[PDB]
Amino acid sequence: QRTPKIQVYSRHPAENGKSNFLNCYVSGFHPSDIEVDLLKNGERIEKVEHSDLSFSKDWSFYLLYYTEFTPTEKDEYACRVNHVTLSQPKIVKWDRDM
Amino acid sequence: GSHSMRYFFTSVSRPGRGEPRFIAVGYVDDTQFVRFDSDAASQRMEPRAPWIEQEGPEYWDGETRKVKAHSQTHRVDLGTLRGYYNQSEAGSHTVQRMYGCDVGSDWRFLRGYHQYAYDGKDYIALKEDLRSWTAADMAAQTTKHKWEAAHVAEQLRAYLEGTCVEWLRRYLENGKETLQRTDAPKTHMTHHAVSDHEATLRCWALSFYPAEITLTWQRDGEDQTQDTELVETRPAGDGTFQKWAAVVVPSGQEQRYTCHVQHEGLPKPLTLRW
Amino acid sequence: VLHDDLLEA
Repeated sequence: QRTPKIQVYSRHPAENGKSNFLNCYVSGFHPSDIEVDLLKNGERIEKVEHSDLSFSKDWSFYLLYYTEFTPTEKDEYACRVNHVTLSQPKIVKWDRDM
Repeated sequence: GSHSMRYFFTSVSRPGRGEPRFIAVGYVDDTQFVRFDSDAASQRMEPRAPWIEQEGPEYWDGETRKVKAHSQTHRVDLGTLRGYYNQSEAGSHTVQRMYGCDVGSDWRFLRGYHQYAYDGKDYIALKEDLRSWTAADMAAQTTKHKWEAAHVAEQLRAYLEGTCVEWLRRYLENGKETLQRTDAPKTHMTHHAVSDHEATLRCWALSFYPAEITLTWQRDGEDQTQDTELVETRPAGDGTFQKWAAVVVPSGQEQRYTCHVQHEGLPKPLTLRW
Repeated sequence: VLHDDLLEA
């Protein structure tokens, strides 16, 4: 079993008050069954889409989850992932410089 | 530059009721352009790029037929391999397939491939010569004997050298607006202080395609890998890609370090300095 | 386009 790597990032350069997209890219995992949520101040964001399942040369899967969002000063955003390899959900906070 | 067409297939067995989950996707280079999902209502092959949509109903009839038949082979295999490996009927298992073709800058056949995997490990693979097989264990060797008796390799070779290359060529022409366009990385550098002694320089490459790209640091004109970090290439979500490379430096010595970007859409590599 | 037929393993 291979546990997922996680990146959480915006599609475009982030500016408080300006429209954007929030990404969570999960990769490197196996088996393919996975549970990914986007969080706004700790609460499930609801209208999230994801890409079609594919895999890399080592057979490990990757997905993109995304929705539109407009960041602000006060709002915090996060990706929450559960997988068979994890005994508890991994939360990764969005850092706008990563 | 070089191009490829590549299909990916995943089947996941569903213990307790019914047929496996089956997802197929197709790429030209780093652009997805087709998709089948067994859970989807349409039960058709569906378009995922605009240039694939000028194919007629006969294309989608044809690809739907084939991809469904693909799906049945995989279902059968999951049963077969479970036997091979003497595993219970109780667990979920996975088969994965990719095959496709590379061409060079002249659009001529360069190589093709057909790889097959069980529960995420090599099972059997067509060798570069397209005439012979790599089998990873004795189960896989039994499949090899089968496929050798049935002349599978010859059938795949014909497809991989012929129809794969032909249709890749068609796709490249039809989608020229985007598939033959290279998007050079938009680059910048950022600065972030950890203490009074130490700072991090981060080199950004944004909005580029294809995905292939090299970021490197130098100190005073010499390659440095120590005290650097390089993130996996990730998708922007609009068809382009992002990456960054960072290095830790003594505060005040920023000017010593340079970031070097290679990509198909820059005629000469770029150099960035804080 | 896809290959036309996959033989079982």
